[PDB]
Amino acid sequence: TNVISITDGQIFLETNLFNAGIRPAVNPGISVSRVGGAAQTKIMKKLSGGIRTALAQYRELAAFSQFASDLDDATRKQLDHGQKVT
Amino acid sequence: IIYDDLSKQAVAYRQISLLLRRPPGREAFPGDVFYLHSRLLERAARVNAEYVEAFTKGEVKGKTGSLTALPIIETQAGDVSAFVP
Amino acid sequence: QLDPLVVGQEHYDTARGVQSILQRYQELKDIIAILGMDELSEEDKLVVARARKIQRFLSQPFFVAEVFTGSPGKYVSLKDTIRGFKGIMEGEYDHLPEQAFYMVGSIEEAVEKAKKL
Amino acid sequence: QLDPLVVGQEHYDTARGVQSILQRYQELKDIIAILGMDELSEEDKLVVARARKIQRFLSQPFFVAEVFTGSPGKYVSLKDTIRGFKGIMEGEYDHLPEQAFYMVGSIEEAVEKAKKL
Amino acid sequence: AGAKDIRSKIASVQNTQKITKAMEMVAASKMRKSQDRMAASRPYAETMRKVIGHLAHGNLEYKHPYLEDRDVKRVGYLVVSTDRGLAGGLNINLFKKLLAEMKTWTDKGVQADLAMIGSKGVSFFNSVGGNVVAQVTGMGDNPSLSELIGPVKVMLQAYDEGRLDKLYIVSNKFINTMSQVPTISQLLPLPASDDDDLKHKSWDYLYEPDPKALLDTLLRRYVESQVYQGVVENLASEQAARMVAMKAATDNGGSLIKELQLVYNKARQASITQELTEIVSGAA
Amino acid sequence: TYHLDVVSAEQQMFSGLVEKIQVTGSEGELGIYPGHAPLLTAIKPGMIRIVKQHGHEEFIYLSGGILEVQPGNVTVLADTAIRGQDLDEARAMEAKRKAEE
Amino acid sequence: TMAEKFRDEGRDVLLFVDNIYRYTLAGTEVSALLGRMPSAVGYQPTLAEEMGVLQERITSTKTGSITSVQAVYVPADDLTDPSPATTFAHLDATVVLSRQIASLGIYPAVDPLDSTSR
Repeated sequence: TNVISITDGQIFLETNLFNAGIRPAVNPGISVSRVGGAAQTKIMKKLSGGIRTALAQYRELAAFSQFASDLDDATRKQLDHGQKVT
Repeated sequence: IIYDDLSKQAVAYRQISLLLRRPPGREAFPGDVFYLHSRLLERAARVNAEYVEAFTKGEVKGKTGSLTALPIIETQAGDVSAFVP
Repeated sequence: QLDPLVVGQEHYDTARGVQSILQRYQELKDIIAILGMDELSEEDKLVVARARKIQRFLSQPFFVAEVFTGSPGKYVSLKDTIRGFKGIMEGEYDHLPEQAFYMVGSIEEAVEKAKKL
Repeated sequence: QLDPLVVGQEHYDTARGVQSILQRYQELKDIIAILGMDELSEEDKLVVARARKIQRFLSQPFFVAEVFTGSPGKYVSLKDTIRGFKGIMEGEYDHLPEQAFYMVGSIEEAVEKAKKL
Repeated sequence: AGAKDIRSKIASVQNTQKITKAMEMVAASKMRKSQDRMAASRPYAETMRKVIGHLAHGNLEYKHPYLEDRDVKRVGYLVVSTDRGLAGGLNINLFKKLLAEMKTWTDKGVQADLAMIGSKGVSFFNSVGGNVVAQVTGMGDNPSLSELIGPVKVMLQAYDEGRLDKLYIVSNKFINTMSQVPTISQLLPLPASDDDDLKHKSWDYLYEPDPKALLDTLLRRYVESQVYQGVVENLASEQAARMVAMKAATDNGGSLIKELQLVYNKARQASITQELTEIVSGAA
Repeated sequence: TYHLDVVSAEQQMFSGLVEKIQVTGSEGELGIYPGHAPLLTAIKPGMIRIVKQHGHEEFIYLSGGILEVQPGNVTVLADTAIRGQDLDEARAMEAKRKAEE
Repeated sequence: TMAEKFRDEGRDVLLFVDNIYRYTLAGTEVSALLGRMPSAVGYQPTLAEEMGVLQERITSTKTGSITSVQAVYVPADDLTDPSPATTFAHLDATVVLSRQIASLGIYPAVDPLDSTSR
């Protein structure tokens, strides 16, 4: 909790991701950079913005719609993009 | 009588007690923190007419006196298992 | 300062209405994972629809955060944000997609975003 | 030492396959606990059936445990075990019962034990 | 993990357990209403079978495609499924039994053919790739015969057009409040139900316009009647299956509360001991 | 008087003992007096007239169905919706359309 | 000690303790005032001894006996906490009183399924 308070950001590595094949196991939802895109080349800046937000919200849809065992068209399109970028 | 925060009296008593080097107990409150609120609140009473007459040397005879108390406490996250609550 | 007297009933009843919907959504949200929306009722389906779109309309882009986002910052006046939340509260413009409420700022831009998509 | 360069790709890929299946089975246990297995997806039932077979095929008779099991002990070579796990993951054994995999040295012994039920 | 979030899990699971208890109570009540609707479906089919028996087994017996017997070169099934989950294995057990017989006929070279009631069976046989020509879906807890007319008209049309040779309905049976079973029963050609009488001499019908057209309408109405009876029994079997599933869910939720509370209380006690050790060892 | 039942597959519309009725058969009108002859015919959509025993005259609409008669017991097997080979063929095509989807 | 006198006169005696939990907590507070190191979930180190010193005087002797009926409060509803865990070592019988049985109007409101005796 001290070093999280001092630093400019956090990469969180998770064993549940590392065990499910997701190596490197960075958790997108809980990891942040306090400078962000101001430290990117501008090409990467465009592409990056879409990817992070789509992944974290895809995580919500995947939990919701699996136990519900359910489908809707835009949600389906979103979900199988989110799995493909993941 | 309304005591607006008995939680803030326990915290003030904890502060002053630790600065006097008294041994701490659970949640660092001193050992006698129950005796603090217990002797406070048990003064809130109804007293019969014979007590009033004896106290006031007969200047009042028929009436029964009382003091009702509404202490306030603040819980954290709805936890009632904390020491003071 | 969220007192009916000062803020006027206009603001107070709008705020308490939003708060009451979002608490009802949080109660449903857990058992929705068990029930989906299939076994939820029609009374629930309107409330969740209003709640999600209200919870999108609470977002805003900041002039500071254009660095992070590329989108320009927005400013929204008190009267306008009351009009927008009461507009979903009473007007219930579920005509519009859920992202039409998100990061837009003003009520007019929210409908215009839905007019564009 | 579990690196593609040190152990080769087939070993590495079989070990990551076993972990991936067994982790996914852990993710299913909470819904299985509350609702039971009939509410799983039709390939989630297949993962659970392979994961339980993998769990049992990790078990092995030891020569020092004859005082306990009484069963004769077994030595399994590396080539033989990776072939067994790869074959279960490809599903070439998906018609044997779980009990056939318990306390058997090699996959052969599992098909032989399934012949004895 | 962390006792403040563990206590959050406990409250979430407790809330979940109350709602499943409510769903058990509702499922039992809906089972009762759907088994009253089941008894009302009997009299229409029973009297229609007596009339068909009077014509078919009386001396005035005719030839008709639905009464005549032929060797199977293609086979059809009507199949009933739920629109809703939480029914346990009711659909899957029925579909497994169907897959065995559908395999057995097709090994004889018979092309199988399917009509689906309810969307679960539609989704399953689309994943299996079964040959489905018609469906109706979203009847929910209010089935109606006039919705069933489509898919049975297709299968009837293929039967007298000679593209089907035997037609089953595949459905569960509400044998009891406590127990139900998946079944496959042949509705065409007409089963040789004995229905033996001589009292037809004593009142014999005036055929207006003609006997054969009347007999075709009876056979068509009778098939529709049997399909609707199967659907209503499968709906009552759904409600009884959801009832027993929700009972098991409520008990498994309560049994998980009693384990999480041991984890929480052990973490509560350990946190007090560790903090008070740091305090007492912190002085001096 | 005779025991009449008017039934459909979903519900039983009416029943009881009856003095007479008037019914639109496939070929024409028919009156069932006490102890009428055995009969089988299809009946047309419309109102049918009941007079229950003790003379309580009534109208029941039926969407069609089958009539049968025999002297002691009589029944009508009513359809719920208008039945036509063309309309049912249209439903059969509708059913296929869903299968494609 | 008053019950010990009536026992020594040869009677059979009942001792009611209005809360045994408040004896335990009084022993904790005194132990903290004396400054002894705490134990377990912050209880005194002498917890099991001080309970034993009370409960072992309450017995049947060859002259008379003291039976005891003790009200018990369970902290946090937790039967694993040292105060319940220490007390239940000494109890022989256990009577549970129910709000539901009182709601039925049945009195005394003992619960027959959770009340037990060894």
